Amino acid sequence: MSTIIFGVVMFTLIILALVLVILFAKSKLVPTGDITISINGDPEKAIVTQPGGKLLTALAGAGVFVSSACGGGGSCGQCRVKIKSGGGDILPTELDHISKGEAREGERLACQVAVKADMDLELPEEIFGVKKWECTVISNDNKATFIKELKLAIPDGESVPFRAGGYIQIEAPAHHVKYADFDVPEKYRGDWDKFNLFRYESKVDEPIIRAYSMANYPEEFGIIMLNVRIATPPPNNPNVPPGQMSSYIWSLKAGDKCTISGPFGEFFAKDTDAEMVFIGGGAGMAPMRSHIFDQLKRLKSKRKMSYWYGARSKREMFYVEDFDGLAAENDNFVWHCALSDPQPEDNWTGYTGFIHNVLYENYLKDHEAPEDCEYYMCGPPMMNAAVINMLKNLGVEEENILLDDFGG
Amino acid sequence: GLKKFLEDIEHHFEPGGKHEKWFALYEAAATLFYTPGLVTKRSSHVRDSVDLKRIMIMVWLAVFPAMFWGMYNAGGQAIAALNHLYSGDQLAAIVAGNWHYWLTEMLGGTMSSDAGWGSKMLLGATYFLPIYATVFIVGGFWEVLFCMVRKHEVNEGFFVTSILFALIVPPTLPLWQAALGITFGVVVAKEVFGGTGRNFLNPALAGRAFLFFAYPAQISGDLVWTAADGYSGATALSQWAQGGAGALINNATGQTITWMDAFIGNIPGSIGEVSTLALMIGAAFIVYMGIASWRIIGGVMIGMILLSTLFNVIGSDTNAMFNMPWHWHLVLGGFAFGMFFMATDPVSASFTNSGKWAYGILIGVMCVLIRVVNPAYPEGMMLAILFANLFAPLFDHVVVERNIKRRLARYG
Amino acid sequence: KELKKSVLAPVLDNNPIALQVLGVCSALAVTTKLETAFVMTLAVMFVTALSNFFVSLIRNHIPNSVRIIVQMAIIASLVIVVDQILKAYLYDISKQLSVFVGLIITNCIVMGRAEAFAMKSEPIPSFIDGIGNGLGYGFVLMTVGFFRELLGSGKLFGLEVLPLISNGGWYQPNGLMLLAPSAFFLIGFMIWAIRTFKPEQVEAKE
Amino acid sequence: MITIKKGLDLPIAGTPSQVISDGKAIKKVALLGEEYVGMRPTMHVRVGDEVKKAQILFEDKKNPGVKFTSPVSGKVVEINRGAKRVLQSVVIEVAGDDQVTFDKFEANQLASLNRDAIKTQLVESGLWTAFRTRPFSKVPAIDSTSEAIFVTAMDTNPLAAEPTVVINEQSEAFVAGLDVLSALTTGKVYVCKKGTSLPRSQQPNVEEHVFDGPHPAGLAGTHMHFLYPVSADHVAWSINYQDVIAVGQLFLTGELYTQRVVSLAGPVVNKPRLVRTVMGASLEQLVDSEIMPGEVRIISGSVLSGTKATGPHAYLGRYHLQVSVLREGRDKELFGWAMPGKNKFSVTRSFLGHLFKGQVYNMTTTTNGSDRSMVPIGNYEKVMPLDMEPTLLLRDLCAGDSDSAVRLGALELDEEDLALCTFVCPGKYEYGQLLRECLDKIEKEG
Amino acid sequence: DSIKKTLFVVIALSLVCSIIVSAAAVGLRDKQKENAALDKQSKILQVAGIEAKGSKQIVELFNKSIEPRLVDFNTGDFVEGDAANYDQRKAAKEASESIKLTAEQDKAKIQRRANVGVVYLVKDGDKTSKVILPVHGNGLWSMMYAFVAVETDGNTVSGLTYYEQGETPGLGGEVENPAWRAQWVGKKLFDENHKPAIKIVKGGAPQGSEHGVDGLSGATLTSNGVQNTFDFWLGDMGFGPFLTKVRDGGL
Amino acid sequence: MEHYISLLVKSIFIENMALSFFLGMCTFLAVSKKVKTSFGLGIAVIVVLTISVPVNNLVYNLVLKPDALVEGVDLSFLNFITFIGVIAALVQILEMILDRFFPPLYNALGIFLPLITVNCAIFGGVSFMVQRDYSFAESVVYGFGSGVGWMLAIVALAGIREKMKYSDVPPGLRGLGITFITAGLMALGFMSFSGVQL
Ligand SMILES: Cc1cc2nc3c(=O)[nH]c(=O)nc-3n(C[C@H](O)[C@H](O)[C@H](O)COP(=O)(O)OP(=O)(O)OC[C@H]3O[C@@H](n4cnc5c(N)ncnc54)[C@H](O)[C@@H]3O)c2cc1C
Ligand SMILES: CCCCCCCC[C@H]1O[C@H]1C/C=C/C=C\[C@H](O)CC(=O)NC1=C[C@](C)(CC)OC1=O
Ligand SMILES: Cc1cc2nc3c(=O)[nH]c(=O)nc-3n(C[C@H](O)[C@H](O)[C@H](O)COP(=O)(O)O)c2cc1C
Ligand code: FES
Ligand code: FES
Ligand SMILES: [Ca+2]
Repeated sequence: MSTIIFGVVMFTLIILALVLVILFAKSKLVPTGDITISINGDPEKAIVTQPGGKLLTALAGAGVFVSSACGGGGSCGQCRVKIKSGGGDILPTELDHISKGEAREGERLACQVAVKADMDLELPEEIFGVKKWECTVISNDNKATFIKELKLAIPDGESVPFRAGGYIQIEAPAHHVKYADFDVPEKYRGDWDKFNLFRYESKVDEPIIRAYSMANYPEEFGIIMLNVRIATPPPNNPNVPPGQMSSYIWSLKAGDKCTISGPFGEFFAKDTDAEMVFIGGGAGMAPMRSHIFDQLKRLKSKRKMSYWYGARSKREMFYVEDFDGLAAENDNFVWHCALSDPQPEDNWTGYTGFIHNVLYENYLKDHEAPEDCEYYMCGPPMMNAAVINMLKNLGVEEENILLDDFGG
Repeated sequence: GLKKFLEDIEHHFEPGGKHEKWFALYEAAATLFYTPGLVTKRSSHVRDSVDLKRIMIMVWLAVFPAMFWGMYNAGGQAIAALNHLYSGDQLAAIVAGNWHYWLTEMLGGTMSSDAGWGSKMLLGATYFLPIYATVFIVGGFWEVLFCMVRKHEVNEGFFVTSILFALIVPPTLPLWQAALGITFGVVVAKEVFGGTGRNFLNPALAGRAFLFFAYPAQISGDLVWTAADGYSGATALSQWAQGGAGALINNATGQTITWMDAFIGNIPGSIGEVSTLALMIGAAFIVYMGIASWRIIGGVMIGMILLSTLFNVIGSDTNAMFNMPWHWHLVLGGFAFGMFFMATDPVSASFTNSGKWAYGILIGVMCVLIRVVNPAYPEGMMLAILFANLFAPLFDHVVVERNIKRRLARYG
Repeated sequence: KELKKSVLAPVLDNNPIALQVLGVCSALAVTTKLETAFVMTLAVMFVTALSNFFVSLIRNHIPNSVRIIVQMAIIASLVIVVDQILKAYLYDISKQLSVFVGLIITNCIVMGRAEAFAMKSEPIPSFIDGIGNGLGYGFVLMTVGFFRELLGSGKLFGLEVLPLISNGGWYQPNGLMLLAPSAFFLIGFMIWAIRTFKPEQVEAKE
Repeated sequence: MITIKKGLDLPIAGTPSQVISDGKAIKKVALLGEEYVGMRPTMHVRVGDEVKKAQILFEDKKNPGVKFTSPVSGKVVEINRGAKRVLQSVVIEVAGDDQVTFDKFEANQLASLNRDAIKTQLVESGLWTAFRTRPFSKVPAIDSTSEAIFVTAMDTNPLAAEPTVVINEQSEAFVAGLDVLSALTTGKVYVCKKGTSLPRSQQPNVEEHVFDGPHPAGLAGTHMHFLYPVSADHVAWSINYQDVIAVGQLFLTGELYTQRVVSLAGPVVNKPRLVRTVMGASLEQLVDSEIMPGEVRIISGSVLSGTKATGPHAYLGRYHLQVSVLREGRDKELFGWAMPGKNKFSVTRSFLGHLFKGQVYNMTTTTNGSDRSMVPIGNYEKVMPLDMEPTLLLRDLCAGDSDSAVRLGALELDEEDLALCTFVCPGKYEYGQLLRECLDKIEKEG
Repeated sequence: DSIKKTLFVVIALSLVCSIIVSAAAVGLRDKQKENAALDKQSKILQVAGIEAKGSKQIVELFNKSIEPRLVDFNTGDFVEGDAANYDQRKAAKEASESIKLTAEQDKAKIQRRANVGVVYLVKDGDKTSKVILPVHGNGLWSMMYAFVAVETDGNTVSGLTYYEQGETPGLGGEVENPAWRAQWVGKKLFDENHKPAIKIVKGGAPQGSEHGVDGLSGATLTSNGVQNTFDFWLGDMGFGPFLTKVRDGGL
Repeated sequence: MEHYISLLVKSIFIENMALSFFLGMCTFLAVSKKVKTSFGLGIAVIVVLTISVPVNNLVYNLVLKPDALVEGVDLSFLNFITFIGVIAALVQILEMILDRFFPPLYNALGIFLPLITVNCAIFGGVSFMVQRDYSFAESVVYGFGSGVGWMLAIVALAGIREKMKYSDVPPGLRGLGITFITAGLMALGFMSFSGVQL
């Protein structure tokens, strides 16, 4: 019996002594202080922060529009900043988003840099200029079997600071929507029997975030215009839920509330003399419209432009009036389009097949120097593959091919 | 016409042919009989005449005196032991019971005490050749299987592995044990790493280690080193470890084993190890040709001499291995064979001139150390080589790091 | 219903030793005899399941400063009780296992699971996950032990199946199967077969 | 003096007689687009255009401001393009004598010119492409400088010309070019040579260094290793003696000097000798009636490092000062690998040939064997004189481990530096390609 | 969290764990001791030639047929003490309970010998039929322990059993082979001169000999160990005086 | 001095904790990619072992040994918990030093410092010390030697794996299987010291 009591007390005392030793050692070996996150910044711009955790958490708490996209996911790779003092050592998982030629300048990913000591931030090009707005729907008009355009109204007579081809972020709350709520005209709604989409519905129980490109151009003041695609279930297993915020945005109508934030973009056009070629398909017309309108009407320079478009059938093409007016007043621009599956009601007489083949066989095959042109591209996945392959087989280098995919 | 035949049958192995899956063997035969007839296509439009075929055939030819003397000595030792043990009708009944002996007698030889070198080498042949054939065929099966499945070109190097494995085993190895050993050595030690030029161990010694630790009763003791039925006699290293130089006696003939006998190879042991003179004659040619590393050989000798002399100096009154000099360490066991032919494998050695010295020194030191202070094993050449195979990369790493510091100092 | 999925996934899809490198020392050591391997598998299953259950049960109140101290306390207590029971009722196998009964505490599977799953999940799911990980560990251990015992002694669970020459039979046992180097080769070839039949586990070329 | 002890003087047959004679009349010249590292052309001419001498033909996209000019006056006749429309050569048909001219100075004014003026004149004349930068062997950016300009006044390549014979004719041009280089460099100019005398520049920062030994004792890489080790932050420029003569002529007369003196030699050349030619001349026209009958390979440059000149590439390279012709070795031997070769060359002593000292071989383009893995017999250490680990560096290149190759010393090398290692490889690897691949990655990633 | 709560949680967990751990470790001690003792009793019963299986039968037959005793090696006569619990393997390494052997005395390579050892008499009513002597010595890989059963004449061996060895299973592990252990029955430990005469003969014993037994085939560094074991333990430093006492009268 | 030299040599070579006792295999196999990373891990293991073994010796001799605390009372059943707690506390303090105010060498090591606690080598060394009944100096020496031997084995494996950059392992064996085979071959090589009794 005595052994039991002795074992109990010895167990307790040994464990307690070890725990006390650890706590006492902590009190000396951890700073337990307070540091200020320094910024390019003015002397009062710094952020007070007890050390510990990731760096981006303090910037987010301070309301700063720190760079982030695709809801994070640990794979967006847009969470990069430059640090001049205290950046520490690079975490190997950053190498997939930071090159060796860029890491040596002190560029770090905000997700990985832990706030363990004071550091100095050279935030790129005054990220503080980013804003967010509360906003009202001007219109939400369908244009194709799966495409709709959203028109947006900026408050207090303001206009979003942006350059052609940029995008803005959008967020949605916990919401429930059903396909019967949609207001698609019959001319476009007749083709939904492929999956009988009228059966479908979606719902989420917490807010989400995505981004969308802007179909207007800088001198289209006072409004932001977007082209939205109704995300439908994939055909192999079409029983899965539809696009959570695609459905939510699809259901809005004129006069409804909306919010926008994070004007961004890396798709800006290069300032050269050389020719420009715009190629896209489906929902990708918005950046192309932005670029073409901006160059023709704002920059006004006499360059050479060309726009090529691919689609399923003739009932999928729009903005014909806008492009034709631009062409009628500017000979520097011309527009061409092709159909993969021209339907009986289309009465199609133009080029057929996929737009990359049409482009190569009709224009680039005879081009004097195809490597001298700039190629901007945004479209379906197999456009995304084939156009790049065909251009690269002509000797066009990467620095002349600019691609803006829909977030993989 | 062989030349026209080889080039008029090729369509059966070309893509879509009746034998498209045997192109590896077809090309092996074709490029064995004739040269590829290819030309340079990018740069260095002229090439050296050396190639792996010559590199391997030279090494294969280098061990021919060792092979022939081992055959002769195995036959002679077996005959002497048989005549020592048996006589008359008992000897006749023994001969009629073993196919080695009665085949030797049928082919014209004699098993009597007055047998000549012809009968002695014939009796040694009837032991050596089956082992070599089994090893070659079984190992080549795995080589061809891997190279065909992975669609590589069947290459040389097993040509040397098979013979070296066949020369370092007792004359009485069971053929199934030989097959298992060669299977282990070829597959586990070499082929899983990618084949020739891409392993880090010695394929020949890897199989011998497998036999050594899996079936120790057939590759050790008194009963395996002389191919005589019912004969049990110790060998030189064991006899020294028992009773010094006064214990070196040949029981079969009652004579003393002298240094000259050990040097020539008039002693029992593995088939090809015994003749230090023949091994030196063979190794001189491939060291002169630039195929073997005199740095490695010199390092091995330096380590052996240093450690043996240190043991002689400090001395011991119970362990008789403490008084064996360097010139006795040289001629006994498989030291000469390992040093000349198995410590110089280019793929398993250090890739740096400075690292080769340390690699050889480590091999020699470990061999002498195992021999003297390890009571379980009377010899440690293969264990020493396998141990140094693990640390050759560290020597390379140290040399490279010194070179890199020198480079950063802007003097390299 | 994820019960069966959780119990069975560690066997092949997420094996403790053959995908994660966790639980290797005991696999090398105790797999020369099927009885020792089986008892070790049962002990690891028991300890992992109960430690997961309790650690998950107290996950909300565990102080962050000394979480490893309390987790080791739980696991060491369980292992001490297991050792007492083994020495009381399975003295022979206990004398054979020797230091490796105590080393269940440092068996990386128990703490890997206690940190990765028990701290983030409910008690019953943690218990089921411990059972599944123990099952995968036992799969590997028994597969190795079969070959090692059979080819090194002609026995299974101590039952003679290959008569030995020393006993008057025909089989000569392989001495290397009784030494540690054999376990490495056996595990390597088993991993090779598993990744041949499950190609998604193949590691990307560097 | 620096004495190279490890190397190999290849004893190939047909060595030239060091006497200069007039060559065959040349009617076509060309600029080869694939011999400029990292160049991406921007064509300024199209087929049918008429060009003056030193008129621009194309510019480099990746090296802004660098101009490649015509070596002769004539008419563009072809613009050859290969796979992925990669430029192969721009062929000009000689006609007329019109040219673009520049400023000219006195001989004693060159040492005190302005660096920017020198660079402007060189770039405009298109002679700026004579320079190359170690690391990466590229044309220097027009806005950059270097503290070490290496002049190569020696040539140890097999069958190569003797630089002294050529230089003795152009002493004033050579000295003027040396003065211009001294003005152009921030640090020093290194004149690498053999033990014999050459015309001397009087400038205090022009130095003569004497190198001795077998090949590669005459490579700019070896000279840089032994006088100014190069790294990412220490780049050096490399130019040869004939280009220095061209620079001197340019700054003395205001005209682009496009003459050459190349060595036409080889086992199949009837009368090996030095011949006067023009930059980028047509090798097919140069070697007309100079060769024995049969199938032969014409090489622009050395047999160690040169370009097979067939088809659109059948023109003299920009950095090549010799033409090598040798037979095509497509014969099959019965047990040829096992013969006691008296007529077989090797760095190893496995053949009877090494016993016949002074023997000369009629080498062909045979690959003596098939491709194999690398068994380190130790041949590379016999031919690499630099302070490197040849076996480990070559294995890094084969495995494609560029990060460790840089540490082991890849940045100091060029394709021509590994030619001997490719030569003596029993596995028949080709290391220039691997080195270029790794250098491409190192450059691209920054 | 507060240090107060941290210490409270740790203390409570320590109490809860320690209660059950100590209770389990203290409740099973007697059964663990029983298992440990029965393992030894089974081996002694086996070497004595008494069949038994099961804990009940083993612990009954050992009590009714065996009688442990303590022996002083220096004088070869019985000593008082609790023989059934004496731990010779521990008393041998303790400084005050053993001696340090000298190089010429330590033929068996054990380096220490306890002052008093344990022997097990085999009984038949109150008549002694055998005495079992635990001996040991160094082999090639390990220290080998054995029981040797000697009759009451002090010269004749009734059986041998090696109950703890670590030699190679196929070469040196043959000390546990029943066919080899069966050769010891009837052999004489001493010659006419009453001197040690056990001989492990290489190559096999001449059949009919009263002293020689076959050596282990292919294993001489272990046969040497057995020979040294018996040479030491039949000498003045071992059971020599005790066996002379048994021969001239005792038991 | 000679006795301690023999003990150190035995611990380093004749009883190599990694290639003779086969403990620590999880980290030994996982972290053998790079020579310098393996070197840092080995030095950390050396420090942990050389500080843990003597403290456990002191605690065992003063408290846990039978009759040490009170005659007739043995607390030998607390050995496992005591050893594990001491090791965990020491490793936690050492990590608090490393990833913090003294030397930011933590980084590169990363997630393996927490895993050093469940490294079977340290626990096995403590258990072997308890079994062998060493003195305090003998403890210190044995811990240092065991750590040095484990570091040597890991560094050699890292060097071999670096050499294997040229290899052509089949896709199924690429990764864990080839490493297991290599470790088996290394153990086969290390079997040369089996018969030595130092
Ligand atoms: C810079 C940028 C600009 C963009 N611009 C535009 C633009 O102008 N127009 C535009 O329309 N989009 C644009 N996008 C794309 C958009 O932001 C989102 O990527 C997405 O298309 C919006 O859909 P969602 O978020 O409503 O649905 P999500 O929920 O994001 O979509 C989920 C999809 O996965 C499917 N799915 C779910 N589970 C399964 C399963 N188990 N098996 C199979 N399928 C499954 C769903 O059915 C659905 O199709 C842009 C993206 C970026 C990054
Ligand atoms: C799976 C299909 C059925 C199995 C095949 C049927 C059984 C196969 C088995 O009988 C062996 C043959 C295989 C050898 C393999 C490899 C050898 O290393 C090749 C070799 O020695 N090559 C050469 C030697 C020489 C003469 C000198 C260098 O030249 C060479 O090219
Ligand atoms: C290359 C080679 C390596 C050898 N390695 C060992 C070894 O490691 N251990 C061993 O016991 N015998 C080894 N041997 C065998 C011995 O050299 C010798 O033939 C055998 O032990 C019988 O002779 P001995 O007892 O006099 O040494 C090897 C033989 C050769 C040829
Ligand atoms: S979440 Fe965007 S890079 Fe980490
Ligand atoms: S089980 Fe992982 S270290 Fe031992
Ligand atoms: Ca004793």
